[PDB]
Amino acid sequence: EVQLVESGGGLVQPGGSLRLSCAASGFYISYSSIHWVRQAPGKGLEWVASISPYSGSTYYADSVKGRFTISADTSKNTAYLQMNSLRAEDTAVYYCARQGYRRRSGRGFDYWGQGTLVTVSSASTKGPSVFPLAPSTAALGCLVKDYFPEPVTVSWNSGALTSGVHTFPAVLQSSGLYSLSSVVTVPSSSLGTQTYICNVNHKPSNTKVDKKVEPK
Amino acid sequence: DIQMTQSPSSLSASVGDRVTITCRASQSVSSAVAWYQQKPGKAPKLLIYSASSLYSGVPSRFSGSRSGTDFTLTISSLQPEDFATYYCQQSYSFPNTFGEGTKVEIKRTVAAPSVFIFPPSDEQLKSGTASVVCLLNNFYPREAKVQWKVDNALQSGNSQESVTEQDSADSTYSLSSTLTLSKADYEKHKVYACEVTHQGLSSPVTKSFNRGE
RNA sequence: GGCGGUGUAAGUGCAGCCCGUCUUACACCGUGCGGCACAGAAACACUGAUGUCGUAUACAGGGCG
Repeated sequence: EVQLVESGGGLVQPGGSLRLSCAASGFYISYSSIHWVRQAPGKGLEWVASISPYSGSTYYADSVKGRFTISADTSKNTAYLQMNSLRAEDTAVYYCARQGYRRRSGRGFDYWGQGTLVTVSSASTKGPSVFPLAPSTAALGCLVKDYFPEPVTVSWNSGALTSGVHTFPAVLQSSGLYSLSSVVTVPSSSLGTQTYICNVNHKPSNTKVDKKVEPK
Repeated sequence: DIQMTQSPSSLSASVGDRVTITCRASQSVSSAVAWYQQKPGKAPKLLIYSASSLYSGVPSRFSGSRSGTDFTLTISSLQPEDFATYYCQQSYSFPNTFGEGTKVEIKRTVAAPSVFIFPPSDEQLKSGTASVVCLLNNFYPREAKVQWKVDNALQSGNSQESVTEQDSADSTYSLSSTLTLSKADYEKHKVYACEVTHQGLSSPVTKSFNRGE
């Protein structure tokens, strides 16, 4: 019944500005506290900001005070986080969250948005090159090389191949660009009958590639 | 600013174990403490509210307790779907503060990696760089060591590794290692070897290829 | 309720007696303010009850055997 859909993430340079949105349904945001919570990659949860019902009182983490503004539009049932003067350390997945109803779940945050990624960096967007990892049960894969920023998505055979797939976390190269591999293991006999195509999408650069992986 | 000191920062437990996670508040937070469970790449999910009340739909094997400023999350018997990172949170005073997290992984029998090696593609060799890739598939425990040799010469500083999260269906890990070389260096040398040390192997295993096989 | 005002009575600075002041009781009249609990879709603010525990001028001495 309750949904929270976030948008507005992406890449900006240091000192830049973004506005995140959290569009709610199933409840009126006016009668709940709404919070923003962020998570830097590989790190823990960090509370960012909140707005109270009835008063409209707002509260901020020390690191963001003066730079971020949380707000709510009652007519659109949408909450917002205006982020100005962004820094590298603000890079994180940002979540909106509903603080629940007092008599039902105390002060626990019972519903969460899906998260939106914010990257603060001077490096330029670049789409990846995709190279096959030719079949060696057999292992095969794709190398997704030299892209910025995160993330890429990889599927196999347009989602029909999921078992045995391992898409590894990206590593940052010394060049400042990311690289990952996605592998899958299959029965060797299937190499003769099933075509294996890795589907790579790099939405931040609008690069989308399908690479057939064949025996060498 | 109220601190929430959470311990331990990680733990590995077997299916069926009772696990206890502790969060200490730097000062009184009354009972305004919540606990969350977070799976990789997902939003956190509320488990416990007001220190000790179970949120609707959460299994009875989860419970919370308060003694003064010490708060405890208990899983009475650990199930395989309980691997995650767990967080405490205080909502007594602004700014709100989360504990640092307890990553819970599932114990499992030792399993040696299955090792595969991939030469660079002809397409990449048109470009001036060569990437050689070594895959270590479905091993446990997580710790593993990869050394690269080019014509028996040990490589250093020209490789990077990345590890998956623990698999939900067999509780293993996989690891990929990528060796970066110039196109010219790759086309000159013949024998490319990945050497893997892991507790499931009594001595290191080598997988290799010869350029042009 | 607590506090204050006024009135009536009794007791009360002495070796003793008297007046006052002081205290207590009763009567009527004015009159609150906090802190902490609770609820309202509710951490603050806002609205509404009811409890509790607390609070507020440090002006008294004189007369006669």
